[PDB]
Order: sequence, then structure tokens, then C-alpha cells
Amino acid sequence: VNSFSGYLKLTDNVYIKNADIVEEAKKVKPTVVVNAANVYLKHGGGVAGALNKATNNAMQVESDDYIATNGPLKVGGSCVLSGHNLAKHCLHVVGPNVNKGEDIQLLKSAYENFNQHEVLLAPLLSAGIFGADPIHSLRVCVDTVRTNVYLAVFDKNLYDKLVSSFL
Ligand SMILES: O[C@@H]1CCN(c2ncnc3[nH]ccc23)C1
Repeated sequence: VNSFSGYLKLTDNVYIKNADIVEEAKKVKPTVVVNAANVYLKHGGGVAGALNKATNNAMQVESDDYIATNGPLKVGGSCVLSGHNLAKHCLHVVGPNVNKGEDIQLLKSAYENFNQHEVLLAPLLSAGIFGADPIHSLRVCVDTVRTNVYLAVFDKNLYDKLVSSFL
């Protein structure tokens, strides 16, 4: 039993809700919140910009030190950093950005990072400003993640479409 509330159950392990991931994280304080990161951990917009703003830029400060030490992530890769005031940990995961011409097959690799964590709050990878089809992202999520994932879909209109089209 966990403290996530109001989710629709899609499969044995995937749950979905129309919600703002920032406000959800602040309420639940999950062990792991997933960020929709880029390889440089430049949290400008989308989910990343919103999470960083909620940390008063502490996420960006920590991220800049991470990059200075380690260099960029790989597309499809991830790193674990602090969750600041939002969660114990933040798993920064880089899904392909279609608006940069990145390979969509890497979306499965991106979701595989979730399997290293027993429970996560997460967005649909590569959705929103990353330019992928959210229905496809949800399909890859369900077919790749085996751990317990609580998906927050910000757009209510998008949430309703995701539920009604789910196979
Ligand atoms: O890529 C799409 C576009 C934005 N996005 C989000 N998902 C869940 N919570 C969020 N809060 C702020 C943005 C956001 C997914």
C-alpha cells in the first residue's frame, strides 16, 4: 500500500491520472520522481522547467555540478540526483526529442531506467515539447516498465484521450 490517490489502473503495475506532476510530488513526496530531462540537464521548459522552478532552481544548481563532473547523459540514459523538496530522489531520464531528430526507438531504452526503482511518479517520456505521440509513449511504458509507475498526464484533454484509447 502506498499514498498515491485517484489513479486509474491500466495494468498490473501502471497507473495513470490527469495531474500536475509538481503538485503531485509536493503532496505525495514519493521516493522517486522522474524528470523529463535532456542530456545537458538544462531544465528550461516542459516538466523539467516546472520541477526545477518548484525547487527554487536548486535542481539546476545540482545538475550543473553533475554535468561539470560527468559530462552529458546519453539519449535513453538517466542519472539519480536529489529530489529536493519534491521527493527523496529525482531520476532524470532522457527520452528522445523528436523536435531534435532523435531516434524514437530509444524511448524503450529510456523507460528501462524505471525498472531500477520499485515505485516511481513519472511523466510520459518524450511527450509534450519532446514531440512524440503520447499514445505511443504510454504503450512503450506499459510494455517496458515492470516496476510500479504512477503516470501524471498534465493535459486533461490528453488524459481523457489516453484513457479512452488504451488497449
Ligand atoms: O510532455 C508533456 C507536456 C508537459 N508534461 C507534464 N506532465 C506532467 N506534469 C507536468 N507538469 C508540468 C508539465 C507537465 C508532459
